[PDB]
Amino acid sequence: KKCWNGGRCRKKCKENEKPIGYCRNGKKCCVN
Repeated sequence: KKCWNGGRCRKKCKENEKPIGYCRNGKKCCVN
């Protein structure tokens, strides 16, 4: 369930990161 374009998984999107994909307990893949 790894993210894309080097993004990460969080209920929020890292500094200036766009919400994408899906992840556990609500957390999604925010692709930077």
